[PDB]
Amino acid sequence: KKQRIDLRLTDDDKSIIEEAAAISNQTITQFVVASASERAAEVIEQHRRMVLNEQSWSLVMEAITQPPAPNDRLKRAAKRLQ
Amino acid sequence: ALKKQRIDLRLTDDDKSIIEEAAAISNQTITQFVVASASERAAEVIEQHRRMVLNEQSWSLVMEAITQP
Amino acid sequence: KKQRIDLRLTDDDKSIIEEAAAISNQTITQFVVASASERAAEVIEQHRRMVLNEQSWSLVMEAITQPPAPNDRLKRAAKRLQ
Amino acid sequence: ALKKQRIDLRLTDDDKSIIEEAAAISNQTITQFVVASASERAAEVIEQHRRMVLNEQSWSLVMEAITQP
Amino acid sequence: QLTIEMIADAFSYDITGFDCGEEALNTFLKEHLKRQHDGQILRGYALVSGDTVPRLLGYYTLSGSCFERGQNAPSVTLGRLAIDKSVQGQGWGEMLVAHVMRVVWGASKAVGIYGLFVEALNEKAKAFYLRLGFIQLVDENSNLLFYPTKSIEQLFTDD
Amino acid sequence: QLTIEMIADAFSYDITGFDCGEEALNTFLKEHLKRQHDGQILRGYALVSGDTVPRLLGYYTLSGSCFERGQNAPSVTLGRLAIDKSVQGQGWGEMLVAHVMRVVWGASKAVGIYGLFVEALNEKAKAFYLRLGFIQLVDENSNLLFYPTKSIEQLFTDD
DNA sequence: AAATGTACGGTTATTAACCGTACATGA
DNA sequence: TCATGTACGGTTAATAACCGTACATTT
Repeated sequence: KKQRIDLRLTDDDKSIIEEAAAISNQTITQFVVASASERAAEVIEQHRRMVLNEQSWSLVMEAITQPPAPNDRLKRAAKRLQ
Repeated sequence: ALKKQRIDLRLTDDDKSIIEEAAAISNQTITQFVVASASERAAEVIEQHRRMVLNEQSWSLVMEAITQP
Repeated sequence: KKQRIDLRLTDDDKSIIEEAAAISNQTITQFVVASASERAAEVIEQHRRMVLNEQSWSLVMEAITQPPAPNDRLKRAAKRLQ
Repeated sequence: ALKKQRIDLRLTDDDKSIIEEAAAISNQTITQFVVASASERAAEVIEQHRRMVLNEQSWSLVMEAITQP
Repeated sequence: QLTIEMIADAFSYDITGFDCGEEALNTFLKEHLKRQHDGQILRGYALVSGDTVPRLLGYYTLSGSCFERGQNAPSVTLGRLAIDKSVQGQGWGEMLVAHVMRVVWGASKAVGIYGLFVEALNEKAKAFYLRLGFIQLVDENSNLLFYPTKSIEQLFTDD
Repeated sequence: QLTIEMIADAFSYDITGFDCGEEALNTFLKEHLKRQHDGQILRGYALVSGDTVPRLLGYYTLSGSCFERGQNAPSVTLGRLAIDKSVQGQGWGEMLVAHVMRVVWGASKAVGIYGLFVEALNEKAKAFYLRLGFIQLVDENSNLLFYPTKSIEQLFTDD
């Protein structure tokens, strides 16, 4: 526990956080860290998980099993890289 | 409507790293991401607590009604 | 916060509670009180709420709209009460 | 296995009353109701954390794979 | 000289040697009612003797309840009911049930209450309440019995 | 003398006056990449100059991902990608995409990776990736484009 | 004798919530 | 100028976890 987060907030946000933490039988820091980190995991999981419908899934499977050859513009970009 | 109040959290390296990068993914400062996550969780807890309090008081009416010496 | 609860428990139960509280970023007392009171509210609401199916609901409605007259034995029980 | 360890909780009158009366409804002593509720909630948190840790480590291999100076 | 009274704050009753035949209702007396594990959800009434320290020979617990269609309507539920062996087979069990209906009757005059529910663990309990006029419910609610308030109204006005 | 390197621990780059045309990608640079808000989920690479203090004129972020049918298969997703206005219209945007696939190709040699996903916010970005050979998906996934690893294999093998 | 459920109070090491402080940016 | 996001460290009042203690059953 060697890190830290400093915040400025309105009286309204501070007040409702203080009272929801008291209702939850939690310190302010526990309530805020739990709210932010649980919400972080939601953002992160939406960022890595590509839920594909069956048509999009089929297009990916077609690209995997029958891969196209790179076009002229794309090969030209890789030569400047090299 | 100034941000005249303050809060500092001391946390682990993993807690801050997942919060930092989730704010980066959301393209929000650490302040927005954390304070918005907490307030909207706070409003949910208070609204639920407000319903439960009035529900429990409603149950206490029946309790007093069947309370006869 | 003037009340208290004292517990005896095995090393196994105590250890897994200590480690689940640490994972949850919670004290032992917060984790235990929250676990017990949340399960209490579940027990209490299941105890007072009678979810009736459509046949049972109709039997209750029939008893309410067309109330039976108390039988002789029930009438006899209220006599000794008075 | 003996019950050789202890725990004491300081709590509100409302938390203690709802715990006492729910234990009364369940016809369990306060010790059974409290320790059983906490210990199976603890096992759920331990199980979920173990899956989350192994999932996160799985994601870290892909992270290290795309980490190239 | 037995009397029916409410289990108040003190609980200063002689419950030594109490036994009702079912240890579950016995342990509930020694480990819950005597600790005042009631007042917010459970309300207990007691069949007590006239001794210098009143002895407890019976009790029941009441709780506010509601029944739903799955609308919502409030009711009262009789939880546990125990009669000590010393005074069994003399009608005190049904007199307690009649006393249960009386407080339900009194409660219905101040708040809306449509009837009295009871859960019959086994079928002997079902036969006990069916005999007093309770209506048994079906399927998922097959261990629930119901008696409407209007029938209770009849019982006490008539007598 | 521009070079592509990975944004390491330090981030000791001159980003003063950086402007890609879209402020969202500018603020993401000053408020996330510059604070090392990366390393665990987001991995950043940088197009840097050869000055005595290296200037940053472009960047992209990569993240491990997976695509599912709703089976589960792993992939890599290109998040943000920005090119400073000073060096726009010179092909550096496509060279960064070529460097992305190179890292995907390098990553695919050590772990299973089936391709590269990208989310096209607007329709210009969609045209940009469609032009490079990306395959656009449909309906709910209509703002995602995909390029398989085997096509990336052909591109650097042949070159 | 030993285990156990319930019950009360003192001790101590930990820390949450403030507060001062600092700097750089944008209104 | 002022509001703001990010950042570091000290002070103090509050208390979580513990331990001893007690008593009445139950084995």
